[PDB]
Amino acid sequence: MMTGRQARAPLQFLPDEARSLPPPKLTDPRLAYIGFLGYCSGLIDNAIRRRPVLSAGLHRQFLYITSFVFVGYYLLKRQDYMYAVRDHDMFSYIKSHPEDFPEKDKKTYREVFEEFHPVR
Amino acid sequence: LRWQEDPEPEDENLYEKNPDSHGYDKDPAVDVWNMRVVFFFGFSIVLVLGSTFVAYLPDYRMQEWARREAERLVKYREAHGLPLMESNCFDPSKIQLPED
Amino acid sequence: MLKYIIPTMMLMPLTWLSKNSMIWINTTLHSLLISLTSLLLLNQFGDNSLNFSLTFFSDSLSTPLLILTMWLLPLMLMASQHHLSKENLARKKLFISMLILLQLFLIMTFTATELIFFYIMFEATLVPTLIIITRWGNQTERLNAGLYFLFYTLAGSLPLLVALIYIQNTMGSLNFLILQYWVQPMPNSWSNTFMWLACMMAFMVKMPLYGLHLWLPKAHVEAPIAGSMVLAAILLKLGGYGMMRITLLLNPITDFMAYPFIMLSLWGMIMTSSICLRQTDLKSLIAYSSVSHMALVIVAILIQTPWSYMGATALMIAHGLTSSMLFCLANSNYERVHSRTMILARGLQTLLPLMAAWWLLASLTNLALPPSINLIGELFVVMSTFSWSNITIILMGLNMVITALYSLYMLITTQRGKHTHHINNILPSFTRENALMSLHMLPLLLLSLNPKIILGPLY
Amino acid sequence: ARQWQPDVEWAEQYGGAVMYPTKETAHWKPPPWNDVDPPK
Amino acid sequence: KFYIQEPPHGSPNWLKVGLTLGTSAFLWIYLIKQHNEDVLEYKRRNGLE
Amino acid sequence: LQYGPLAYILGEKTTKKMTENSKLITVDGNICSGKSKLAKEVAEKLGLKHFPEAGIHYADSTTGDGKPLPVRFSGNCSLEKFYDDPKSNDGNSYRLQAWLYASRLLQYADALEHLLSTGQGVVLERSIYSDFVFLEAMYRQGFIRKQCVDHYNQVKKVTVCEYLPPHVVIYVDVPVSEVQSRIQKKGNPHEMKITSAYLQDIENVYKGTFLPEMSEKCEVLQYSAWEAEDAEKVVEDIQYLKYDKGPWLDQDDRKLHNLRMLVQDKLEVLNYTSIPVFLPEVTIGAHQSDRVFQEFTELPGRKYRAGYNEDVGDKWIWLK
Amino acid sequence: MNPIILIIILMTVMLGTIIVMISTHWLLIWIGFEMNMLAIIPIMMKKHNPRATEASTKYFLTQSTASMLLMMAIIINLMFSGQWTVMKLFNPMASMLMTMALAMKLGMAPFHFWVPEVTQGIPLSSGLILLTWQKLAPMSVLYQILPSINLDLILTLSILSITIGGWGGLNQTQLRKIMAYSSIAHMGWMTAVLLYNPTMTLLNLIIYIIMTSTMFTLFMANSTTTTLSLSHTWNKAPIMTILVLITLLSMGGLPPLSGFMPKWMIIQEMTKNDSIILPTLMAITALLNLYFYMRLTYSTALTMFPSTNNMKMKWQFPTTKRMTLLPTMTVLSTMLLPLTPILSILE
Ligand SMILES: CCCCCCCCCCCCCCCCCC(=O)OC[C@H](COP(=O)([O-])OC[C@H](O)COP(=O)([O-])OC[C@H](COC(=O)CCCCCCCCCCCCCCCCC)OC(=O)CCCCCCCCCCCCCCCCC)OC(=O)CCCCCCCCCCCCCCCCC
Ligand SMILES: CCCCCCCCCCCCCCCCCC(=O)OC[C@H](COP(=O)([O-])OCC[N+](C)(C)C)OC(=O)CCCCCCCCCCCCCCCCC
Ligand SMILES: CCCCCCCCCCCCCCCCCC(=O)OC[C@H](COP(=O)([O-])OCC[N+](C)(C)C)OC(=O)CCCCCCCCCCCCCCCCC
Ligand SMILES: CCCCCCCCCCCCCCCCCC(=O)OC[C@H](COP(=O)(O)OCCN)OC(=O)CCCCCCCCCCCCCCCCC
Ligand SMILES: Nc1ncnc2c1ncn2[C@@H]1O[C@H](COP(=O)(O)O)[C@@H](O)[C@H]1O
Repeated sequence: MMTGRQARAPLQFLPDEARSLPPPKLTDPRLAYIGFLGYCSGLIDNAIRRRPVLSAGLHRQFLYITSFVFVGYYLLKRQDYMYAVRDHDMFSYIKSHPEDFPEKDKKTYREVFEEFHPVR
Repeated sequence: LRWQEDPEPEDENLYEKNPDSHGYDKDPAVDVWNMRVVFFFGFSIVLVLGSTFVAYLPDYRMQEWARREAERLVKYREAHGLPLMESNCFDPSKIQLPED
Repeated sequence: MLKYIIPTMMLMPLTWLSKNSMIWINTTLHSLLISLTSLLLLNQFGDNSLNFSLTFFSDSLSTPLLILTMWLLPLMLMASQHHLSKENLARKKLFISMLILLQLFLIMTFTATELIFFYIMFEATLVPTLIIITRWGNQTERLNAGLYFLFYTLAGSLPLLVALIYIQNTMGSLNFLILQYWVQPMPNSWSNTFMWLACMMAFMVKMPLYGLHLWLPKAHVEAPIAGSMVLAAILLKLGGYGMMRITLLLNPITDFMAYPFIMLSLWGMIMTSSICLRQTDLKSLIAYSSVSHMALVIVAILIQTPWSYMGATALMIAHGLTSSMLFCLANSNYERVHSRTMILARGLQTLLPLMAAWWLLASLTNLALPPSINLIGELFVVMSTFSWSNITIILMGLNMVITALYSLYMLITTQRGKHTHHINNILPSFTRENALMSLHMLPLLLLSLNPKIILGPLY
Repeated sequence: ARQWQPDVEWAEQYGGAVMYPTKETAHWKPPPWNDVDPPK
Repeated sequence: KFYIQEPPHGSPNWLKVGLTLGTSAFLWIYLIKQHNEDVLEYKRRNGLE
Repeated sequence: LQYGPLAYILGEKTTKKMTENSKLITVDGNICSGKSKLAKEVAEKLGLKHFPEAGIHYADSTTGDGKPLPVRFSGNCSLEKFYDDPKSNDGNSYRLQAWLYASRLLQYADALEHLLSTGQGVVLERSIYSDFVFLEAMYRQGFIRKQCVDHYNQVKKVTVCEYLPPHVVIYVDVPVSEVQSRIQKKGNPHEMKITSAYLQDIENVYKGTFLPEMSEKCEVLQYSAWEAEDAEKVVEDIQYLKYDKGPWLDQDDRKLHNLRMLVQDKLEVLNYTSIPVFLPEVTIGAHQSDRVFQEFTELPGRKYRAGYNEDVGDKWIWLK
Repeated sequence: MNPIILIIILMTVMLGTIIVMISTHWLLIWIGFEMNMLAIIPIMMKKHNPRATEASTKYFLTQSTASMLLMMAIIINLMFSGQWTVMKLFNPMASMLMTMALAMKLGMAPFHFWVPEVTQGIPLSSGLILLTWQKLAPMSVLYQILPSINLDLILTLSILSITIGGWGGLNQTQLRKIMAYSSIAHMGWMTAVLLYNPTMTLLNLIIYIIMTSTMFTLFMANSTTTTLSLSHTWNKAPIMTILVLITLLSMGGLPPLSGFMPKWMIIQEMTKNDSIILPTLMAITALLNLYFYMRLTYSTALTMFPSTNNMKMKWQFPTTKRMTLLPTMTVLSTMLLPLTPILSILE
């Protein structure tokens, strides 16, 4: 859909306009969930190699957590960028096509007739 | 013949090794503390204090308010000669009908 | 809602870090603390629901289901710790993890503000239940049972998903609070007819509707005791909750779409109750009684009056407590005679008198003895269905005859008559067993003192 | 009275060449274990 | 001793533990540096200082 | 691991260490052939590593603390009960034979791993190529069923095809009467219950099936009981062999790399010993399987991977 | 095989697919497919037995036929457009021939008949390459030519792949044929959403590649190619049964798992375009896939099948197999649904 939008400047994971956007906080709950997924990967890595699950290889568990948080931070940056691009294109298209988006006359319910259906 | 299988283990009686068993565990100290946890946090905490909590809910879904407010409105409109309730929920001056 | 979701999740490290002799005690203790905490959901208002966030809310429909759900977990742990005593320790912790995970999915099934998140938690409940039945059920048929439970649900629920996404494309939202104000009338058409079926048939399977009920006397029978407790007490009520939410969007087409299903329920409660008169398996009898009781909840939701919704939510809470207690009583006899045949162990009041008193009280609540909330829900549904059509009292009243007849027959067969001579392993009732019965029966009887908290959003 | 686990009769239903043997697929034997056929 | 054969993981691979902790510390300091540079660029482009 | 594709790429070729003395030699004979010292004598003249004959507890000797495990965890079978009750109901005979074939498969993998990693030759006693001569000798005595022979042939068909035969096969001619004389002089009260027809079947499948089929793929040396007493003549015969048969000639670094990758992965070696053929002598049902597995995990040094057991004194686990 | 030669050949498989993904000229697309097929033939003949030669011959014949049909579509495009740009095609006959050729390369039904045979004939690692990496190049070509793809053709191929891949896996006890029919059904789901939203095509492709790589890595880690050898896993590695349980429940698309993520989003994109019957029947047909996944979970994790005595020897030895990315893939194939809006990174 938006593939011609990111085709004049291809293969940019985060373009330069993405820096206009606020980055995800480090206490982002999505980023905390990705760190939790890294911790679960570290536990499964101890489990399949028959290491003691919570205790063995704390350096390896911490590199799992760190690597998932590291990749996931940039994935969340790109996610928020693409939804911001989606809304920017939507609003610029509505602003440039007023004949397709008229302001509908809102009626109050004193004029609005709705059919009544009795439950009896 | 058929394969190598463990036979059926006989069904254990918890009262044989522990005639004071509460049926929670075969270790008697664990059994007694499981009983105390179930009875204190189930009956002494949730049932008693929970029934006391439900008994003193602050006017659950404004029923009591609704009686008292009704006792206002009746008293306003018995005295002013108004009917106690209109058939119209909404003022007919603020309704447009579809003309015909 | 996150003050309940996070302790329910903290039960997972609590069960996996506990000492091996402490995993029942600790999870029972802290699940009882969560259940005590669940009464803060009774901050309900006469006009507004208790709306926590964009994701979660709780009105007077979801609140008793939440309190019952959070209450059922300690009782399931007590019911299950004896027959899993010889189990491997990690499999025991995995069993407790499946129960905790099922509680976690249920409490945000009932509080899900948005309907597709309701769908995802609603279908997420399948996986721990399927695992509990097929892994810790006792017999061969559990595997076949796990298929029926899986595939009557999904075949009903995958058209719901599409339907909900269609509403997402039509209304722009699936927030139930937005849909309270943006609901448009659903006229008579074929498109809206299959819209109605896609919105309703997943919950019809969950209730179960008669004719769609066949998964239940396999799934509740072949399950272990905690599986049967949560299946009868909570998971049937996902269907009733989902109907009470979804029939907002289905007016006025419901006024003639309900006619076949109402027939299927009104005759179905005559059939399944009659089936209970000739059941040889006691646990199957309790399962068919659940189908018969949920038929009234189906009729009450489809006729959609205030009295019928109040009766249906009271009957859902009451049936949850009563059916869970009846499965626990049948399990207490199964853990002695190792057969679910009801005619096998007879005369048990001569041997086990206090457990016979629990059988008596659970039978009296099953036959809706006044003033139990069983009778409150039963009676209010009967009032509303009499107003719907005066002839229904025939099929209502005849049901209350048969409901009495199978309730006492169950009580006469197992408790009365002469004891079976060759059965000599009838142990005296453990403190855990009588405790389990009392933790079902005492809240059930105390709710008769103040039933307004289980009468739902339009009390 | 212990939990039923699958017997040899239950497990042999999952060791055929297909799952549902018809008249046509009844001469099918399962493939070799190391997937190596003799060179003939 | 206990084992009849010396296991591969009887002693910790100190090169691999050092590479693990160094790579993880490098990724954390690079992540915090990236985040501080990004909030500074956001505040500069939108005028919030 | 220690050896892999990277070490092969970074220069470790096994033909650099494959010298002239790098010979896999299997010594064979009947139950009291006296080959057991002869093998050791060859291994102390040619400088080879001697492996004793793989019994029920060979895998126990290679894993853990090296001490034999209780018989319910390794084997689930008895040689002495085979000697007492050969036609027994519980299926000890083929269960013993299948466990011994898996033990000899593990031993042959260990021998090839030592030969391909160090270049030192190995002297074995009754490898996997000669294990079947007990199987048929049981089947000709009615000790096992035809279905047991079919299971054995399936497991052998998909396991022995992955390996190279020995270089030298030494056989010791000892007649059944001298075997029984040495059994009666041994004094083992179970082993003195061996019939004559079983020993004669062992000798018949030796001389009529095993040695003819090993004469093509390797070099069979065959000695009587008295000329095997001189180890110097046997070592003189081995040192003057002209190796011109069998698939050891067409082994480059790639094929021997693949073979060394096979024989260091012991679960891949032992993969097809547990094929899902539900034979009543070897099928263990799920309750006994679960119970014996969970009892095996509670053994010391057996709960975790080998460097990860605090109960046997493993340190630095939080950095491993 | 020489490890250096293996690395060069795998880099050539990757190079052929990458050339398909980066090229703007149709001849270089065709060259990337030729290079990929030529390099992947030795990966299928890695173990040198007649089943691998039969699988490689069947694979060669189907992929060569698809390559000739692809070149004829390219040549007809050059007739009616005078150019070679990898974009929309300028003739419906060339569009039909290229869609047929790409469906043959994907093994979509009714060109599906090579996928269970070739997957069964080859080792688990090469079937991992066949079911995951070899889908990437034809899906990228389908991505770029979607303004010219006939709707009725691609939806016929989609529903025919979903139905045939659902019914095909019901009869199977071999794990590689189960993964092959599962592949056929999932490619039907990918092409069904392609003309509506190809971002959901990429999402379904990525989640499928993660889950299929997880299942092949579990099968390689346990050395299991049959249902009945996979049923021994509980008595050898009980964690692996939990992992195959959660991954197979995820491949069935059961929420709250990650494999519920594609089909839901696909239905979410097919009802916006007023197609209601088609994602409904697609989702109901996927219950067939879930049924044979549940069959495998019953035999492996939810029950304990009988084992053998020699299993007690394998209790004494740890898994030395490099189970590369298996905990990461197991986590991503199961716990990714709370991060469902991450899909916008594929836009
Ligand atoms: C908030 C504060 C609330 C305080 C007041 C309490 C409100 C009710 C709560 C529930 C009470 C049930 C407890 C007793 C029954 C279960 C245990 C049992 O059988 O023990 C036998 C045992 C004495 O027997 P035993 O000789 O030692 O051995 C028994 C034999 O094995 C053989 O046994 P058996 O067969 O010879 O004897 C059993 C007999 C068997 O008799 C029957 O089954 C006949 C009953 C039905 C016909 C008669 C009643 C008809 C309805 C009229 C009553 C309700 C409306 C009254 C108002 C006026 C009209 C509107 O049952 C009784 O005599 C029980 C009397 C009460 C019956 C209640 C109705 C049950 C019928 C089914 C449902 C009906 C609708 C629900 C009504 C709810 C009302 C609140 O009792 C005890 O040891 C009692 C233990 C302590 C009980 C505490 C109760 C409250 C617990 C709540 C805790 C949290 C709040 C704190 C309040 C604490 C207050 C002290
Ligand atoms: C709730 C939904 C989920 C279901 C499962 C829940 C299980 C979890 C348990 C949580 C804690 C318990 C929750 C429910 C609590 C219900 C109890 C409760 O709150 O009651 C409040 C009721 C409410 O009554 P009330 O509304 O009149 O209270 C007035 C309000 N205040 C106090 C503020 C003025 O409390 C009482 O009734 C107290 C009065 C004394 C108690 C009754 C005495 C007489 C009883 C019968 C005596 C014998 C009569 C004749 C019979 C002869 C023998 C048969
Ligand atoms: C448990 C077993 C029984 C389960 C039953 C489940 C429900 C049964 C009915 C399902 C119908 C299909 C989904 C309907 C979703 C409605 C969404 C909607 O907007 O509809 C209006 C739309 C209308 O289209 P539209 O909304 O795009 O059009 C714009 C509006 N008008 C009409 C004014 C122009 O309906 C349809 O497009 C088709 C609806 C019928 C679909 C018929 C095919 C499926 C047939 C039933 C299959 C049921 C399961 C089969 C499997 C059984 C077990 C193996
Ligand atoms: C827009 C998208 C653009 C493209 C994005 C990226 C797409 C990635 C596609 C992944 C396909 C991976 C195919 C496997 C790797 C290729 C080479 C190979 O097969 O190596 C495996 C290797 C072979 O071992 P071998 O010795 O041959 O085994 C015989 C028995 N000894 O060793 C083994 O067998 C070891 C066993 C474990 C191997 C696991 C490998 C997992 C690789 C896939 C990870 C998941 C996919 C990537 C992440 C999502 C990307 C979409
Ligand atoms: N089927 C079998 N019957 C008897 N002995 C066997 C069998 N299979 C292997 N053996 C071994 O062969 C040995 C006899 O040779 P020896 O080591 O010279 O005493 C026995 O002690 C067993 O360890």
